[PDB]
Amino acid sequence: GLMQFTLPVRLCKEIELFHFDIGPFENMWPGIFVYMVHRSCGTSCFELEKLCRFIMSVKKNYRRVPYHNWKHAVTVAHCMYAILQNNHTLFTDLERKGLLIACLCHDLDHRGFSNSYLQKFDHPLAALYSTSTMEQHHFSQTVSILQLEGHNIFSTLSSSEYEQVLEIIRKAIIATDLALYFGNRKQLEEMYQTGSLNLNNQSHRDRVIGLMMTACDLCSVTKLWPVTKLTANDIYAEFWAEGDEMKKLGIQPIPMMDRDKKDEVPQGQLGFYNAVAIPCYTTLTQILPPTEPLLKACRDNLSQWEKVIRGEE
Ligand SMILES: O=C(Nc1ccn2nc(-c3ccccc3)nc2c1)c1ccnc(Cl)c1Cl
Ligand SMILES: [Mg+2]
Ligand SMILES: [Zn+2]
Repeated sequence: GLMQFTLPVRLCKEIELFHFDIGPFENMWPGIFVYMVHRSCGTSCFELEKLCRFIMSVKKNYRRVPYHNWKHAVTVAHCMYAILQNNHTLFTDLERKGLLIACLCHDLDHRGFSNSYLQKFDHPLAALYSTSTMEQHHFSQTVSILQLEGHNIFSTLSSSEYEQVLEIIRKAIIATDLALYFGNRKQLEEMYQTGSLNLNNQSHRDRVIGLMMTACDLCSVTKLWPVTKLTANDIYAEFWAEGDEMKKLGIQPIPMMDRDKKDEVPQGQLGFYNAVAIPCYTTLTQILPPTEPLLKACRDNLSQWEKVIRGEE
C-alpha cells in the first residue's frame, strides 16, 4: 500500500521525456513498468503481487528475437506513458489501465516474421486469423495470461468494466497492424480538417487510440540518433532473416528484406519516414498538441538519414 517504486535520479527525470531509452539492464525493466503504471494510473490500479506475476509471465512469452522482444514491449509502453502523462485529463480511468497493459502485450509470442511470411508459409495461425494474423494472436496470448491463476490484474473491475478494458486492449493491439494505420490516419486527417473530430464519440476515440498505438509502436524513430541507428540494425536483422526464409520458399523477397540490398537501406528509411512516421506524428500532434516532441525527434532522425545518403556519415 505505502510501497512506491523509485528510480535513480537520472532515470526518475529522463523517464518523463519522450526520447527516454530504457537501458541495457533487463532486470530493471519490470520496475520501470510498475513505476509508470503507479504514476500513470495510481498505486491502487493493480494488486502489486498480481501485477508482478502478470509482468513476469508476459516477459516469458516474448521470444529471443532481434527486435520484436521484451525490450520492444517495455519501450512501446514507455512511449504510451509519456503520451498519457502529457495529456493528464483527456483519458478515462479504464483507458489509463488498459493502454499500458495493451502496449506491454502488443507483440506477445512474436516470432520475428510478418503477417505476409506466415501467409506464404501457410502457417496454422494464417488459417485461424485471415487478417491481422499476428495481432489477433498477440491478443489471444494476452487473454491466456490474464486467465492464469493469480494473474487477473483486472479482478476488482465490474463485469461490464472488465469487458470494456478487454475491448480497449483488443482494439489497441489490432491497431498495431501497420496495414490498418494508413486508412486510420486518413480518416483522422479528414475528421480533424473538416472539424468533425469528437472525443465524446467512441468510434472517434477508438481511431485516436489506434494512432497512439502506431505512434508508440514506431517510437524507435523518435529516439536520439545513436539509439535510432543502433535499433535499425535489430529491425533489419529480423527483416533479412524473413527474406532468407522467403528465398527458401522460392520467392524473391521485397528489397527491404533482401540482405543483398543493404546499400538501399538509407533510401528505404527516407520512404518510411516520409510515408509512415512523419504523417503519423503530424496527425498525432494535431490531435494531441503536447506530443509535438515525437514529431520533432522524428524530423531530426529524417535529417540524420538524409546525411547518411549524402555520405556525411
Ligand atoms: O524500418 C522500418 N520500416 C521500413 C519500411 C519500408 N522500408 N523499405 C526499405 C528498403 C527498401 C529498399 C531497399 C532497402 C531497404 N527499408 C524499410 C524499412 C520499421 C518497421 C517497423 N517499426 C519501425 Cl520503428 C521501423 Cl523504423
Ligand atoms: Mg506487432
Ligand atoms: Zn510492436
